Amino acid sequence: ALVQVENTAIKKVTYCNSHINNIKCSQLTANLQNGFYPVASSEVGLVNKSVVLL
Amino acid sequence: TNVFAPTVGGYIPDGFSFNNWFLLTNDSTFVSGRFVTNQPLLVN
Amino acid sequence: TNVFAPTVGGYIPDGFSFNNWFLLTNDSTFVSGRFVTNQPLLVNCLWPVPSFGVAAQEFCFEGAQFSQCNGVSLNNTVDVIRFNLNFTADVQSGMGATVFSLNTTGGVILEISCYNDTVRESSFYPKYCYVLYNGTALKYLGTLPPSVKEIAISKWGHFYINGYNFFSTFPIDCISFNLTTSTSGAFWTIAYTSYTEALVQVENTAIKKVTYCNSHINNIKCSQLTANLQNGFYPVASSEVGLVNKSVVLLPSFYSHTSVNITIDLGMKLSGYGQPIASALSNITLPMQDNNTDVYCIRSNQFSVYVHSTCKSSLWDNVFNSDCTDVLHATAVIKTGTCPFSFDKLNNYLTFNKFCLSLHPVGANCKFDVAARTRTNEQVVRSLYVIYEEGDNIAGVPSDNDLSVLHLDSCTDYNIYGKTGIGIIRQTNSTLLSGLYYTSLSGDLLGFKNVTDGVVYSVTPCDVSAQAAVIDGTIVGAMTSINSELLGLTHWTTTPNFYYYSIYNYTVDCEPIITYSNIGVCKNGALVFINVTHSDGDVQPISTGNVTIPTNFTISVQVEYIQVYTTPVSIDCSRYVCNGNPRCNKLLTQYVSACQTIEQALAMGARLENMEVDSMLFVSENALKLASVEAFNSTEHLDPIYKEWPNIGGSWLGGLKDILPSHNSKRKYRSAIEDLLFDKVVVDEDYKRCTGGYDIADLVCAQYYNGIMVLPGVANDDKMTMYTASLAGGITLGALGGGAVAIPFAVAVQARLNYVALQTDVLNKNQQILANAFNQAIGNITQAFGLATVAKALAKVQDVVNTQGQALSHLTVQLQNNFQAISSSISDIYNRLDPPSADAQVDRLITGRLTALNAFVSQTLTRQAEVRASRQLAKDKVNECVRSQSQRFGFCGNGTHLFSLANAAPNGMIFFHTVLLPTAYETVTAWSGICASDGDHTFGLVVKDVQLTLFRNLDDKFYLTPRTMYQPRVATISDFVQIEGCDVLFVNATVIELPG
Ligand SMILES: *[C@@H]1O[C@H](CO)[C@@H](O[C@@H]2O[C@H](CO)[C@@H](O[C@@H]3O[C@H](CO[C@H]4O[C@H](CO)[C@@H](O)[C@H](O)[C@@H]4O)[C@@H](O)[C@H](O[C@H]4O[C@H](CO)[C@@H](O)[C@H](O)[C@@H]4O)[C@@H]3O)[C@H](O)[C@H]2NC(C)=O)[C@H](O)[C@H]1NC(C)=O
Ligand SMILES: *[C@@H]1O[C@H](CO)[C@@H](O[C@@H]2O[C@H](CO)[C@@H](O[C@@H]3O[C@H](CO)[C@@H](O)[C@H](O[C@H]4O[C@H](CO)[C@@H](O)[C@H](O)[C@@H]4O)[C@@H]3O)[C@H](O)[C@H]2NC(C)=O)[C@H](O)[C@H]1NC(C)=O
Ligand SMILES: *[C@@H]1O[C@H](CO)[C@@H](O[C@@H]2O[C@H](CO)[C@@H](O[C@@H]3O[C@H](CO)[C@@H](O)[C@H](O[C@H]4O[C@H](CO)[C@@H](O)[C@H](O)[C@@H]4O)[C@@H]3O)[C@H](O)[C@H]2NC(C)=O)[C@H](O)[C@H]1NC(C)=O
Ligand SMILES: *[C@@H]1O[C@H](CO)[C@@H](O[C@@H]2O[C@H](CO)[C@@H](O[C@@H]3O[C@H](CO)[C@@H](O)[C@H](O)[C@@H]3O)[C@H](O)[C@H]2NC(C)=O)[C@H](O)[C@H]1NC(C)=O
Ligand SMILES: *[C@@H]1O[C@H](CO)[C@@H](O[C@@H]2O[C@H](CO)[C@@H](O[C@@H]3O[C@H](CO)[C@@H](O)[C@H](O)[C@@H]3O)[C@H](O)[C@H]2NC(C)=O)[C@H](O)[C@H]1NC(C)=O
Ligand SMILES: *[C@@H]1O[C@H](CO)[C@@H](O[C@@H]2O[C@H](CO)[C@@H](O)[C@H](O)[C@H]2NC(C)=O)[C@H](O)[C@H]1NC(C)=O
Ligand SMILES: *[C@@H]1O[C@H](CO)[C@@H](O[C@@H]2O[C@H](CO)[C@@H](O)[C@H](O)[C@H]2NC(C)=O)[C@H](O)[C@H]1NC(C)=O
Ligand SMILES: *[C@@H]1O[C@H](CO)[C@@H](O[C@@H]2O[C@H](CO)[C@@H](O)[C@H](O)[C@H]2NC(C)=O)[C@H](O)[C@H]1NC(C)=O
Ligand SMILES: *[C@@H]1O[C@H](CO)[C@@H](O[C@@H]2O[C@H](CO)[C@@H](O)[C@H](O)[C@H]2NC(C)=O)[C@H](O)[C@H]1NC(C)=O
Ligand SMILES: *[C@@H]1O[C@H](CO)[C@@H](O[C@@H]2O[C@H](CO)[C@@H](O)[C@H](O)[C@H]2NC(C)=O)[C@H](O)[C@H]1NC(C)=O
Ligand SMILES: *[C@@H]1O[C@H](CO)[C@@H](O[C@@H]2O[C@H](CO)[C@@H](O)[C@H](O)[C@H]2NC(C)=O)[C@H](O)[C@H]1NC(C)=O
Ligand SMILES: *[C@@H]1O[C@H](CO)[C@@H](O[C@@H]2O[C@H](CO)[C@@H](O)[C@H](O)[C@H]2NC(C)=O)[C@H](O)[C@H]1NC(C)=O
Ligand SMILES: *[C@@H]1O[C@H](CO)[C@@H](O[C@@H]2O[C@H](CO)[C@@H](O)[C@H](O)[C@H]2NC(C)=O)[C@H](O)[C@H]1NC(C)=O
Ligand SMILES: *[C@@H]1O[C@H](CO)[C@@H](O[C@@H]2O[C@H](CO)[C@@H](O)[C@H](O)[C@H]2NC(C)=O)[C@H](O)[C@H]1NC(C)=O
Ligand SMILES: CCCCCC/C=C\CCCCCCCC(=O)O
Ligand SMILES: CCCCCC/C=C\CCCCCCCC(=O)O
Ligand SMILES: CCCCCC/C=C\CCCCCCCC(=O)O
Ligand SMILES: *[C@@H]1O[C@H](CO)[C@@H](O)[C@H](O)[C@H]1NC(C)=O
Ligand SMILES: *[C@@H]1O[C@H](CO)[C@@H](O)[C@H](O)[C@H]1NC(C)=O
Ligand SMILES: *[C@@H]1O[C@H](CO)[C@@H](O)[C@H](O)[C@H]1NC(C)=O
Ligand SMILES: *[C@@H]1O[C@H](CO)[C@@H](O)[C@H](O)[C@H]1NC(C)=O
Ligand SMILES: *[C@@H]1O[C@H](CO)[C@@H](O)[C@H](O)[C@H]1NC(C)=O
Ligand SMILES: *[C@@H]1O[C@H](CO)[C@@H](O)[C@H](O)[C@H]1NC(C)=O
Repeated sequence: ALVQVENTAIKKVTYCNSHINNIKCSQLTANLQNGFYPVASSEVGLVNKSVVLL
Repeated sequence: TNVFAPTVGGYIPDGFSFNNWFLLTNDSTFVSGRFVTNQPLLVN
Repeated sequence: TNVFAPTVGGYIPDGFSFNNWFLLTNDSTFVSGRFVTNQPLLVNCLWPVPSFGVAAQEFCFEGAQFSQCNGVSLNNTVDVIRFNLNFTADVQSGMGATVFSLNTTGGVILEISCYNDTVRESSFYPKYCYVLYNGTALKYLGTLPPSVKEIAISKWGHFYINGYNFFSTFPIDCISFNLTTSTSGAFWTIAYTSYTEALVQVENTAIKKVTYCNSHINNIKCSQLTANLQNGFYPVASSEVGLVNKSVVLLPSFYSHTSVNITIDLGMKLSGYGQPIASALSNITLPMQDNNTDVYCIRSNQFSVYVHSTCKSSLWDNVFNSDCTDVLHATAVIKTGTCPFSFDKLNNYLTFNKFCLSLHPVGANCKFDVAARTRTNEQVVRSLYVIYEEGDNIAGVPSDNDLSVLHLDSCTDYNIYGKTGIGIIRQTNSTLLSGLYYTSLSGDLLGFKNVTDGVVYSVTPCDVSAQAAVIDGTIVGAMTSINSELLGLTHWTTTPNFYYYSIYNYTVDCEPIITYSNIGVCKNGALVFINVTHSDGDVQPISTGNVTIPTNFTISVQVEYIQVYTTPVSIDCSRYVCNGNPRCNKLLTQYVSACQTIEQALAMGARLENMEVDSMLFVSENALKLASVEAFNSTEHLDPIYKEWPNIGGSWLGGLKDILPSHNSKRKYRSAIEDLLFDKVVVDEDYKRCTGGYDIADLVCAQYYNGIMVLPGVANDDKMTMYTASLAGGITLGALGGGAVAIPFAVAVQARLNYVALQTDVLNKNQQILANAFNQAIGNITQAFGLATVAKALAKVQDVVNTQGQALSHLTVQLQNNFQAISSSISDIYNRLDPPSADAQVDRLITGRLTALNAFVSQTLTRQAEVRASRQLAKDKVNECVRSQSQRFGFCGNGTHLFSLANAAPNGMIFFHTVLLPTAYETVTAWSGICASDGDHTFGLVVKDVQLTLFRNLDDKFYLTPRTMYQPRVATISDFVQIEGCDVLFVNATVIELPG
């Protein structure tokens, strides 16, 4: 999560649980200015294995 | 108030005050700023 | 003279010549330059020895016993003894062949004896010099060269002859000598000296000036690598911290202490050459734990470590049954080895979660080195392995006893929760609800919390950075953040941003010498406020009511410097990366692409700037014929219709003689200001001399040897000089298509004045005032070059030259980087390793040098782009201020531009802009128009030229004047435009009283 701290005290906790929240956590801010942001198309997991040898 | 109701997935509502909640550390304590951290904040 | 009298503290006077004094080195000798070095130049006592005199003494270094000292004699220990005499073959010794008798540690006596015949090794008796131990030749030193001028002997056994350490003996306790000479002029000196830090200037391997860093101003001089400091601000430290208490803060714990004693039994033998050899059969005993004495783990909360050593002797049979004698006596020590901590620092409040000492290598994180230290050497005999885990449960303490001691409101060395430093610890009122301690972004401790009551303490540095103001080589003030005295200053004043200490009497109207922003420092140290510049204001295009027009004009000259070109460099990438080594070239054949990219970038940059510069410069033959002081001082080229004028220069020549080229110049077409700027701010570009080998190569030849070629630039300077001369001479060229017909400079100035404003006073003209103002301004500028604009121009040229030099200096010095290799020399690597092992070493050097070249190329390209923009600005300035008069307001300097001249400067040019400065205003009643009435027909008249102001004279006649200069003229009907309506601000008039 992205946590804001003032005088060693938590003020705001943004969880990186959605795509927009992922962008917010990547930009280190919970208020995003209008614009274009680089992201990943998707996430890869649980794939098969291929082995090719001589 | 110190009592909050966890949303779906166990996330603290944005209206909380964190009066008795701190950041866990093994070193020095951040005084001010914004940090992306892995903290025990998923309230089951 | 060779005799000097030491000042207070033992410092050599500034008037010395250092005829027989050299810099001591273990390597190569600096040929020229300034260096901050720790050298034995603190003269405690100087014994002068006259001609035919005898100097006989036995000196112990821990015994400042002295015989004769011309001057005060110090009471400190002596480190080096120097004999400054011509040690030729005509110097007699009272001990016979022996010149020096050395008593070393342990009572061993060594002699330095010269003989007239060669002595074989381990035997007994042009001069051949030897080191004798017991009457036998131990070391051959060589024949005495004819040019020995100083012999320096250090207490650690090193001998320096003419500055170079040629041999080292054992550490010496006492030195007996007995010398006499007759050809040593009048006096030769024996100096007892101690090491000190100083800035030394060296020219041709000879000392010229020694500045000791013994005062605050001398500290600044040593920091700036110069003994002449320019006026300005320099960063310094507020004070120095020493002899402070210690504070330790740790988490609460039980107090149980364990003493760990390591017993080391060393075995020693005598080798065949008499050297004490420590046996590997030495034994290590740890405290007993679980029936074992080979592994010991700390099981308490606090511990201390101690070592006990015993010594035994053997007879080459490993049977230790005797007691170590004086030669074979050794003491056991423990050295760091590969561990991240030292054994002697374990009792320095180091914290662990687990700490075990073992005699077996398995499972160990690191190992210590157990060594035996003799009177001469130190030999490793065993290994003690350490298994440790980082944490805070177990702490090493100096001794058995609360460990929490805190000193407040004073400088102290603190160890708080594992963080160590020097600082002042204070108690604050703040309440931070989280954490134990706090650090800054750089990792420095800022505050910590007491775990008993929750009080937060802050930590600040003991000393802070300050700014010292230096004017005329003395400290007159200091800006600081602490209200404490510093740098010898006592009086102080308070500023909203800092404290200012000064030599001025603080419980001011003065001209500030050094200024920044709104802060100024005067010569007497007073602090003054610098406000923004004030001016009367800009003339407004108003033609209604009472308006002011500038009338009385003087001449102001403003100087501006603009850079036009850089100093281009060609680099041979292969020669820079590989110093001609064929194997390195074969390796670099795999990186050839990087070298190609570097060369292509540099060559393209140079070609583009040459193309840019080529299209900018031009000359005219007829203009160059008139461009000289001699031509302006004669009437040979004047048109016969100017017979009244004595010459071209006229009254302006007094100012033009410093700008135009003259025959009294070092180079062709060179003027006085150009010579001053090329000599007061700034060599040989012949490459044929570098390969001659007739002397030691200089910096430029060495850089060439490294593959760094500075391209020719004298031609560009000559082209710029001829360009500026032709521009200056074209002002007075009457016609273009024929010969060199000239007009007086006054006529050209009058044409420029008419361009500024149409001159209506043909008879009463005063150009003498303008010429005198111009002459005085040029004289002041010339004096200043050998006036803020002149200072700014000088600073700009100096900065350009310094940056250009440093860019190449950094690249050249990058060749001594090892880049994590055994050596920075490729030939050295290939002379010590097999090619398979040497290629890996050479690869690192190749990569590092390629990275350095890439950085240099990037910086060069950025500089070139900046200079390209500057060159565009300079071209605009030449076109719109020198070759014409620009209509742009304020472009050619502050004021009404009249004309500009140009001269060549290092890497660019300087412009003299001549402007009109008003000294008075005329007030007139201006009208925006005339409402003319002719009975029933009423119509308005407006001024056709919007840049003219219409007013009325005393005789009720309408006049027009420009607003740049007050040049009134009678208005005519052709100067007006007729319109239907009238404005309220118009002046009423009849048809009879209209102009024209
Ligand atoms: C661009 O170029 C213009 C000139 O073309 C500069 O303008 C001049 O700037 C100077 C400096 O500010 C001005 O000079 C000052 O004028 C003040 C007014 O003078 C009164 O007294 C004189 C007496 O002879 C009268 O003639 C005048 O009418 C006024 O009644 C002076 O008070 C100033 O005195 C300075 O020296 C004294 C003695 O040390 C100090 O006590 C003062 O504090 C002060 O430092 C000063 O002489 C000048 O008037 C301006 N001229 C014009 C035409 O505007 C611009 O400043 C320059 N711009 C830049 C950015 O450089
Ligand atoms: C201060 O330092 C201590 C160590 O000195 C550190 O404690 C560490 O905590 C992490 C968790 O935050 C532990 O990591 C785990 O490792 C075990 C292996 O023994 C794994 O099984 C765990 O993984 C699973 O569990 C997670 C929780 O359910 C899942 O999210 C995860 O996907 C896996 O399913 C886990 O990664 C680690 O072992 C200790 N280290 C120790 C005990 O030495 C502590 O976090 C530090 N405190 C800080 C940084 O605030
Ligand atoms: C050439 O290299 C040699 C070494 O091969 C080098 O000799 C070194 O000289 C320095 C002094 O210049 C010696 O350093 C000393 O170390 C001893 C420990 O044995 C210290 O006790 C000394 O410190 C005290 O003494 C100083 C003088 O009174 C004080 O100023 C100081 O504050 C201390 O009180 C001292 O630091 C060093 O041991 C030798 N090295 C040896 C003998 O191996 C020599 O300097 C080099 N020559 C150059 C660089 O011109
Ligand atoms: C490049 O062009 C410049 C400018 O046109 C040339 O300058 C000219 O140089 C010559 C040779 O020095 C000068 O002629 C000689 O001058 C001396 C003066 O003492 C005199 O003794 C000779 O009778 C002769 O006139 C010439 O005046 C000069 N021209 C100008 C306009 O200043 C320059 O030579 C050219 N360079 C080359 C390599 O061609
Ligand atoms: C730098 O510029 C200043 C500008 O003032 C020059 O000072 C001026 O110099 C001239 C020529 O020497 C002085 O003229 C003389 O004035 C006296 C007094 O009226 C008179 O008796 C002489 O017959 C002569 O006319 C002028 O007064 C003087 N001005 C001031 C204010 O001092 C100075 O010379 C320039 N410096 C250089 C190196 O050119
Ligand atoms: C230093 O050497 C000189 C000679 O250069 C020594 O003076 C000699 O002393 C011996 C012994 O008394 C005499 O027999 C000689 O006649 C002396 N020679 C001269 C020329 O005077 C002197 O003693 C030595 N000084 C010492 C060792 O301190
Ligand atoms: C060389 O120095 C040694 C060590 O200082 C001198 O030997 C000392 O001589 C004095 C004479 O009174 C004795 O008291 C010391 O006990 C001796 N020290 C040792 C370790 O034996 C020796 O005399 C010197 N040699 C000379 C000056 O020629
Ligand atoms: C060593 O000899 C040199 C000459 O070889 C002496 O230096 C010369 O001193 C005389 C007398 O003052 C000067 O006239 C010469 O110009 C000097 N020559 C130079 C500086 O090269 C030097 O004084 C002698 N040194 C000692 C200690 O006697
Ligand atoms: C270190 O300890 C070993 C083992 O006790 C010692 O070696 C023994 O020395 C004694 C006395 O000379 C001999 O009788 C034994 O035969 C030796 N044993 C072995 C295995 O060689 C050794 O002397 C000690 N080293 C010291 C004290 O420096
Ligand atoms: C942390 O605070 C405690 C509590 O104030 C300090 O302990 C006090 O020490 C003073 C001076 O010796 C005693 O007079 C008090 O009685 C103590 N109070 C207690 C024990 O409750 C302690 O010194 C502080 N720690 C540091 C490192 O300053
Ligand atoms: C412009 O200034 C002039 C003076 O330079 C002013 O004329 C004077 O005005 C005063 C005030 O009314 C009279 O007492 C004087 O007799 C006038 N002098 C002359 C010679 O006429 C004039 O009023 C100003 N003009 C404006 C438009 O403000
Ligand atoms: C311009 O030429 C004149 C005339 O030759 C120079 O004035 C002469 O200067 C010399 C010294 O160089 C004096 O001895 C003469 O008496 C001067 N003659 C006069 C004043 O008639 C003048 O210096 C030259 N100006 C320059 C070169 O700027
Ligand atoms: C411009 O300068 C001229 C020349 O100095 C000034 O005219 C002189 O001013 C002085 C000082 O008041 C008088 O004594 C003279 O009688 C004036 N001479 C003439 C011919 O008028 C003039 O005042 C200045 N201009 C302004 C607007 O102040
Ligand atoms: C020029 O003359 C005209 C015409 O008389 C003036 O305009 C008059 O202004 C007064 C006030 O000053 C008004 O009461 C009248 O009604 C205006 N008359 C008209 C016909 O509009 C004007 O003021 C005069 N201008 C100057 C500068 O004196
Ligand atoms: C798959 C790649 C597609 C590329 C499409 C490019 C479209 C948008 C990129 C905009 C980036 C320009 C910088 C401005 C970013 C901003 O406004 O915050
Ligand atoms: C405790 C900090 C106080 C800061 C006060 C700043 C005053 C002077 C700094 C001047 C530095 C500007 C650069 C120019 C230096 C120079 O002229 O040599
Ligand atoms: C399980 C019962 C409580 C645990 C007791 C631990 C003992 C000492 C506490 C040490 C930590 C002190 C932290 C300071 C807290 C603060 O003042 O903000
Ligand atoms: C892996 O391959 C199998 C068939 O061999 C397929 O059924 C399965 O979906 C694959 N898994 C993936 C793509 O994650
Ligand atoms: C050295 O001098 C001695 C004494 O005069 C002499 O006997 C000897 O032959 C000399 N040696 C040489 C090589 O000249
Ligand atoms: C030194 O030489 C002398 C003279 O031969 C001899 O008696 C003495 O034993 C020697 N000393 C040493 C330590 O060899
Ligand atoms: C250390 O503290 C003692 C008192 O415990 C004090 O007398 C002494 O001056 C201090 N030393 C310093 C500040 O250097
Ligand atoms: C360890 O050595 C110390 C001295 O350093 C001594 O006082 C102590 O008694 C020793 N402990 C033992 C031998 O257990
Ligand atoms: C500074 O001036 C005061 C009076 O303002 C005077 O008493 C004092 O002695 C002076 N201090 C010096 C000159 O150091």
